[PDB]
Amino acid sequence: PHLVIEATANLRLETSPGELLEQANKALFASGQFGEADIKSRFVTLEAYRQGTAAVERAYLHACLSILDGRDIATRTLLGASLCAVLAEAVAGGGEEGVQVSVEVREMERLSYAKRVV
Amino acid sequence: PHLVIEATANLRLETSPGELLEQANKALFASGQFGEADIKSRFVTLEAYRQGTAVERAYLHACLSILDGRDIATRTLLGASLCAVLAEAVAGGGEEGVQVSVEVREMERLSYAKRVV
Amino acid sequence: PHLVIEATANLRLETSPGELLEQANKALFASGQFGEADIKSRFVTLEAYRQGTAAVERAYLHACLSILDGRDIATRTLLGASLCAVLAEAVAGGGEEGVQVSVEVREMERLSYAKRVV
Amino acid sequence: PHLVIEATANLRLETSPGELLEQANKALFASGQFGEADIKSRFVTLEAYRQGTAAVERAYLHACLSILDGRDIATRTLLGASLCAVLAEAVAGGGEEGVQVSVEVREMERLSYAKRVV
Amino acid sequence: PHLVIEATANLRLETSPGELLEQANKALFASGQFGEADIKSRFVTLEAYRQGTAAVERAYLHACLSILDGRDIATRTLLGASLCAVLAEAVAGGGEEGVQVSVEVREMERLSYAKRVV
Amino acid sequence: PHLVIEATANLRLETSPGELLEQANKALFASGQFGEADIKSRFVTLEAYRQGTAAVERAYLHACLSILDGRDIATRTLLGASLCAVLAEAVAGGGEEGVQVSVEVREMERLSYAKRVV
Amino acid sequence: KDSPIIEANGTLDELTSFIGEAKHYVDEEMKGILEEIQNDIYKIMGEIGSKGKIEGISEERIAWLLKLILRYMEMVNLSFVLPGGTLESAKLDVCRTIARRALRKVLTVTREFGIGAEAAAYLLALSDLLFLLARVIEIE
Amino acid sequence: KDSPIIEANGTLDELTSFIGEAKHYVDEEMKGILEEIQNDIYKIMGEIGSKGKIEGISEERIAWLLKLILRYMEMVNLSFVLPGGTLESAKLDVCRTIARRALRKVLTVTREFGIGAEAAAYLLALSDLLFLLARVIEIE
Amino acid sequence: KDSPIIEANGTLDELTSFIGEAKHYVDEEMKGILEEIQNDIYKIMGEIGSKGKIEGISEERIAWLLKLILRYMEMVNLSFVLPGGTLESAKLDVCRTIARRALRKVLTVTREFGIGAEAAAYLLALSDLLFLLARVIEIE
Amino acid sequence: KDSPIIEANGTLDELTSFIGEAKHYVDEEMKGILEEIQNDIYKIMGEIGSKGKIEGISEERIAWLLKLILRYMEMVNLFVLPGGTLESAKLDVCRTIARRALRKVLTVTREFGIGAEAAAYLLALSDLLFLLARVIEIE
Amino acid sequence: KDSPIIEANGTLDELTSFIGEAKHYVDEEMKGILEEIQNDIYKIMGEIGSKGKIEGISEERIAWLLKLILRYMEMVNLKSFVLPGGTLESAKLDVCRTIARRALRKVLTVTREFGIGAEAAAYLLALSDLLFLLARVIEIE
Amino acid sequence: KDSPIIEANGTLDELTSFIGEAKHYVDEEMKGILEEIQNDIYKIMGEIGSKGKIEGISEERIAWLLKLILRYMEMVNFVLPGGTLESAKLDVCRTIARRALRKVLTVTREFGIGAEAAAYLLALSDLLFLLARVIEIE
Amino acid sequence: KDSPIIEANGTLDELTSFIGEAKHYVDEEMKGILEEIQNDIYKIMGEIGSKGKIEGISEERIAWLLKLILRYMEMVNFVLPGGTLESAKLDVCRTIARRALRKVLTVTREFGIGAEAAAYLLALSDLLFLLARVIEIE
Amino acid sequence: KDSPIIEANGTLDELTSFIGEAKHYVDEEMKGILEEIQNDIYKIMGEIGSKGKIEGISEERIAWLLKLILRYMEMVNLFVLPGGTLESAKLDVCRTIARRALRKVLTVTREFGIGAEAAAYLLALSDLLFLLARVIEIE
Amino acid sequence: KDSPIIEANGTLDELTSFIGEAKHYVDEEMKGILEEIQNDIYKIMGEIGSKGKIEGISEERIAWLLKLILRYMEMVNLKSFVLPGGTLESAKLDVCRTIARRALRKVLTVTREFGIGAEAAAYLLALSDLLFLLARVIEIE
Repeated sequence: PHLVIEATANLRLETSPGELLEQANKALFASGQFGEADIKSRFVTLEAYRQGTAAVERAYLHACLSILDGRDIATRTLLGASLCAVLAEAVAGGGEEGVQVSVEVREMERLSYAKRVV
Repeated sequence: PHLVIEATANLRLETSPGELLEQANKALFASGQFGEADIKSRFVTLEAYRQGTAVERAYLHACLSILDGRDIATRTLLGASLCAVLAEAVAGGGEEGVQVSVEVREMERLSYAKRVV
Repeated sequence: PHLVIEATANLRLETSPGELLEQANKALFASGQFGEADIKSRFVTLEAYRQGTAAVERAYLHACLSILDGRDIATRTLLGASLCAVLAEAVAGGGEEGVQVSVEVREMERLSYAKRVV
Repeated sequence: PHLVIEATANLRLETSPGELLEQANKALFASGQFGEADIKSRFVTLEAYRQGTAAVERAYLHACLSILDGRDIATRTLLGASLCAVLAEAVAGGGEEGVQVSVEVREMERLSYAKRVV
Repeated sequence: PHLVIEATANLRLETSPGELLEQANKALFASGQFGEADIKSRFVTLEAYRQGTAAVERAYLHACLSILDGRDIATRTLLGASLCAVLAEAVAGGGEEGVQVSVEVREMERLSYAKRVV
Repeated sequence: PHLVIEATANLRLETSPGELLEQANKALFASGQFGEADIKSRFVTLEAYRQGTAAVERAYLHACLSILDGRDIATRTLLGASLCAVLAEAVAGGGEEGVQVSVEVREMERLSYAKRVV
Repeated sequence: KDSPIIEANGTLDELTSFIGEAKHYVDEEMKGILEEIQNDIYKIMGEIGSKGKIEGISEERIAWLLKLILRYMEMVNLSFVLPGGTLESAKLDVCRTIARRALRKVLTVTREFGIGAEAAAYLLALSDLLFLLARVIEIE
Repeated sequence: KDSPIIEANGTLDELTSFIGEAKHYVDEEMKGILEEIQNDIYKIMGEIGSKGKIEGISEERIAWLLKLILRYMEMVNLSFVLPGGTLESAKLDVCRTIARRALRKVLTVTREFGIGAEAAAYLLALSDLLFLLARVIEIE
Repeated sequence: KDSPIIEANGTLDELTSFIGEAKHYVDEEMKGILEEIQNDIYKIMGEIGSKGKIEGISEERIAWLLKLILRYMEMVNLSFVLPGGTLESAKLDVCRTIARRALRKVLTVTREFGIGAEAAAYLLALSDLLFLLARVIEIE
Repeated sequence: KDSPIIEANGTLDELTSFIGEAKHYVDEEMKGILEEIQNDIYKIMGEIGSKGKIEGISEERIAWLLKLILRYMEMVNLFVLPGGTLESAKLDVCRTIARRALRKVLTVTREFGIGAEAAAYLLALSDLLFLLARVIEIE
Repeated sequence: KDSPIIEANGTLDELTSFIGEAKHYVDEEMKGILEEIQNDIYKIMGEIGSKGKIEGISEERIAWLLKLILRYMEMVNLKSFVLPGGTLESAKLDVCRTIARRALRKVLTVTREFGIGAEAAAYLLALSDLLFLLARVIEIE
Repeated sequence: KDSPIIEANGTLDELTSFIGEAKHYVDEEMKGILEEIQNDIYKIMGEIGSKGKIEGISEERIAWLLKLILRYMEMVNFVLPGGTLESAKLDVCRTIARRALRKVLTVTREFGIGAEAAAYLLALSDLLFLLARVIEIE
Repeated sequence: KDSPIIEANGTLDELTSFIGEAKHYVDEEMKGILEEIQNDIYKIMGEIGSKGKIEGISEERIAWLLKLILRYMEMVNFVLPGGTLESAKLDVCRTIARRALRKVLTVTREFGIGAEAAAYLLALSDLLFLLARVIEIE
Repeated sequence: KDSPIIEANGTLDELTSFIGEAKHYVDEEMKGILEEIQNDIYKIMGEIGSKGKIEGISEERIAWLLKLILRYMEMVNLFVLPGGTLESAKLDVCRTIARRALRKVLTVTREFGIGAEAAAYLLALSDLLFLLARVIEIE
Repeated sequence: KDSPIIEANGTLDELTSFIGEAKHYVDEEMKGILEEIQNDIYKIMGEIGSKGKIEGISEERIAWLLKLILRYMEMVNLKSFVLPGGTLESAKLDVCRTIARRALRKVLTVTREFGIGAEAAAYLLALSDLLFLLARVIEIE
């Protein structure tokens, strides 16, 4: 699976981005749906970002988990909930209000997916 | 909804990326489909890019991610609004015209997790 | 179509990202499914990245090809295989073991897709 | 059609197997479902036989009628009943109790059936 | 039900055909699908027989169990397996190689089946 | 597969039952549908037999081929035709008229079929 | 000559007739806007009747609708109101509801034939603009 | 009491109501024509609601419509125009579109029950006449 | 977001818009009655759009409609008449036909989802009251 | 009153009854955990029976389950036959019945679009029951 | 031979086995009640397996169940919903109640498809109520 | 996977769990028999879940079941289920084995696999009945 | 005529045309065999097109095919198709015979006619394989 | 992108390829005729693939085919086994594949109402191919 | 045993036979390429006939096809559509290409109905492209 974590530059985290990625990888591996070395995570910081139309500076944290198809909505919902809990635990603050944390779980088509090891 | 705007480094904009994000958020909120604080937009500049196999080119691509349950009319209108807003912000780039595209993709609502800290 | 190539910072390539994108664009155009100027490729380097839970250093290369809907699984699989071969032939090494190279081919909705030339 | 009559060695018949086969053939031809020369009957005596698990001497008479497909359950039931009546009238006795007489009408596949006259 | 056991003349059995039929009848009655006196078994020795095309001395033991329709594939498979186990246990040897033991379970049409007691 | 050849006592054959079974086994193996060692053939002579109701001396030759299910009607018809041709070629004469030769191809349920090698 | 095609064309003709009826109660600029809308609806009707053989509206029509929508949202501040504060705004409310009906018909056509997505987007934006115009008339 | 029957009767009632609304903007001759049209539509409604048991309109009604159509085509010379050049003509354009909707409903009834072919022909001729009358008012 | 739900809400919106258009031709008492009717239709729309999650109209609304129906039946003595004796009554005739169309849509919703029986009863009583009001305006 | 709704509610009732049976063979901490699980299952039963009209469990229940799962995974060496001891056998039975309830709720979710969080909770509950059985076997 | 018949008979066998398991944790009076219930369930299974050709339970069995239900409601006073299995013996009867509900669903399917077993379904419903009451009585005691 | 496959695997897992629960009330010989039965059911679950790709149980497992069935039939000569608690556990296991047999029969009708598994489950239900009666007699 | 009948007749016509094309690369005896096969196909085509009213091939045609098959198996002891051009022609003919067999099998399943034609096509495919291998060996 | 459209285009491509393969065994006049036939099949393929949006062949193409057909019946004595000569066998194969393409185009016409003129052209083409094979055999 | 499986294997056998027929008109390099293609198609037939229980072609086969496609595209310059069969050898390859498209359609049906053969379909598509390129190369030469 592929995990992309997007955080705004004004967002403050309790731990480092690497520690957050390690915690997220442990949470994903705890599900039992993935091989250990197949879990690939990456953290991206956003420098140009807007939330809403109000003149209030905010922070948000979004993660997209891409998995191969064939898993049920129960598994997908549980993976999303696990990732969201980990991310919310990792958030310290940012902005003058609450930080919105959201997780997407999307399916990659298995038949057309290509994979090599060099 | 989530909006990612990807622009090549050689693309010139009439306004700053922040002002472009402001305009895009206003256009999205004008549709009446989203809550005000739920619209999250982000601008990314591409440093390594190639368009085609031939000539210097620039392109501007945006992806709008919304939760499922909206009809193709709403999705097409959102795409058209975003494309118009982006096109009005392009000053030029490269030696040809700038291709501006907006893709609207649906996120699965049942498995979508959301929390406020 | 849109091609996003994501590589970890420790990944070593045989040639620079510019020639990698040239090779990828030539491979995509060789399929005959796209116009010449419609192929838009981009290379992103990942600075914060974890792979798995073990302590061994790893590198991975991921590409996502986005095409408009209406093409069959044969075409999608062939595009994925072409991209995967081009990417694997461009990897010199990275990490302390083999580099995993993966390619996703996902369809974009054609009806709601907006496009214009400025 | 093909008729195979199986009788235990201890079974006593009122008439000899030849007359039994003659009566069976007349009963089969009386139905009008078969050509005269197509009715082929055969009598087999069983020397190694057991009925049930009790230590009681028993005798049984079994017949199997094989016909080509395309006849209804009414015709098959009538053929079985006619054969069973003829066989029951042919039984004089045998064993220490009553003789069980049974007739099966099994249905041959006409499409793959090969037939030749030398 | 009806059980027909066919053995080649060169096949050697641990017990005589009488005890073989007793064991087969006990195995059939142990299933609980049949009445005690309805189990009719018979043993036939084959004098003219060939197995395959090679010039190798061979022996085989085949049994066909005929039951009335209306029983499930689980019951039919269990009956076949029980009969095959009994027959294999009863085989002492024969020929220049291993003895092939096979059991057929075939269903007789219950609707057209005729049965009478004299 | 199982092949049982039934012949009347008055039927005269060009070759002995052993050569007849060899020819039948070669014909069956030439089809390519069976393993060499799985073809089991057997010849039975009928001592008590009547054909039809007329007082005419007659002879007939019948064979039943039992194969496992899953084969098409083309294959079954070809097997029947090959067996019938071999049997008719093996017939020298018998009775006061022509000898009727017939071949049945019947399918055994593969799912409940039991088989062991001792 | 499919049933959904005929229904969508009939409903679009109904919308055009109602807009032509309502354009006699508005001022000059709104009347010109409504005539432009009628021409756009006629192009949509041709495109749908041809089943996509003839080209329909362009994206600059939808852009023009969106620009008008933004301009009039700059002037509209609402709470809940009943339709038809005045007769002029009631006419536009009727036009809005018939535009929604035409949007439903065109959505059925799009789901069954893969055509008319831009027409459906135009109809949705047109319904939004008609709502805004009715509220503007009430405010003025 | 079938669903298509109820739909056709409802749409015909709607057409009658819209014609009765529009007849207050025309002159005496057109008002009398529209009243006769309303009576014919009521006969059609009775025939359809009875599901063919009660006799509907006669052929001389369609002949009268065709005579009016020819008379008004003698006065109409058109190119393409938008509906509603005047308010009175816009009313008749709305009536024409609703007449076509009623024609669709009656055609569904005819396809499913074998009744109402003459009613459908009358509705088609009525839509043609309404178009002609709208153009006549626009010219005048 | 079911097709019958969307169709029923759209038709109820059409009915509300037409009632708001027609309320500008009646006196103060009928105008207040029609505004109350519009509010009731909005409650019905909320109930249907929620698919029964949000409560709709109460029984005292139907009682109020029936009381008005009895009051106006005390004043109406009819034989057969054509719709639209005056423009004011023609507006209410159009409203009645659209109310019957909305009743058909709500009946479809009720048959498929088991909700909206009170809404359908309200729409039936509303159509009866609209007929009575049109006849009252014609008499006056 | 739909057939899948009735079947899912019945299976959840079965799961609650079996958990109540099994909670009399565990220690105080596990008994409290199982009582909390029973309360959560009752909440899920209410929201399913109301066809989504009544709100169900919150995300912090699934978070609590995941925290317990991680805690117990930290002490489990994770093939054995089910029921090394009677106490772990009871939890294995509860785990299989939780899987059955998960299947029923998945059918309800596929047909009506409700109960995704309930299905995720049931999946996490089955994982936790497996871990608890292994913990009892180890102890 | 019909799949609903096989499922209903299997589920009723399951109910009988679970009741037989649970009857070893109750006192003599409740054990006798449960044995009579098992005999009634055997009668019901004969009815269902025969597909109505063999007579099933009589109405006096349902009357006996109702008498027990009222007798035990006279002893049960609950103020709110309680978690199943306050005691192990009551937990066994709660499991029996849930399996009785499952058997009731299966017999309802059989009745809805074949027109037989309405009295059996009524008996299963009354049995579920009685099992709930017995579990609460054991908890109170 | 397919709905019948998932249902059959779940029911077989439930049967294994119930057998593991019941094996703590029997003696050493029956406990060993039940553990071997659990291993066989795991093998059956593997072959069912793989949709026949992985080989399942062999015929000598069914032969072993039939040998036990005969051995316990020669020791057993109408009673309510659960004469004792130990026999009641095996009665519950037998009913759940029949439920698993129904699920596996559905799988066999749908996909043509698992006939030997269904035969094993039928023989297992017969053996469980015999074992319950043996405990009741003892 | 029905669509399966038309498809089967068309595919049999294709097979006949391909056999006529391939018979110009073989020797005299195989050319005569292929001409006899072409006549047999035409009888099969007639009986298929008539939907069973016109009698088709007799059993001695299938006997002749089986005699040829045995004779050529006496001379034939995995290779890619088309070791030579002559054998490649017969391999193409064999594949088209397989396609015609599929069409005739569809006709037989839907209308109960053409079992002997399907058996002839199966034997013809076997004989074409044998002839291709014989040409490769020679 | 419908299944019958794709299948008809594939079969027409097959027919064109076989005609191009067989045109190397005939004389100059027949080779030119076959080249014009291939161009007509291109127009037919474009028309069918475009769902009738692109115009296909005109009626003068069918008229040209009919004129050739009568011209060649004037010199053909018109059953024989296909492939009296190798050149005529090639045209017999082309004729059978033209019949197959005609079947596919008839299917396309039955669902979509397009390609009646293409089907008529294919029928006339099969007749002409039969006549040309017989002409080669006679010559 | 399934109709689409039988149809796909028959069409693949037809493609293999036509390729074997056409390989006798090309030079040594193209003949070796076509023999490798025949071996790959036989591997695909095994995979399809086993319905996925036997592993099929690997990704390096498709990579080899793509490398050949690029190599021959470097040597092909076309300005407009041309009639198939400029020479007899190229006509053979055009026929092979059309039959490869037919086999691709059959394998696509198999993939849609059973979820197997995506790599086989990709191989068939690349093979169609390569056959087109080889025919054009023969015409140019």
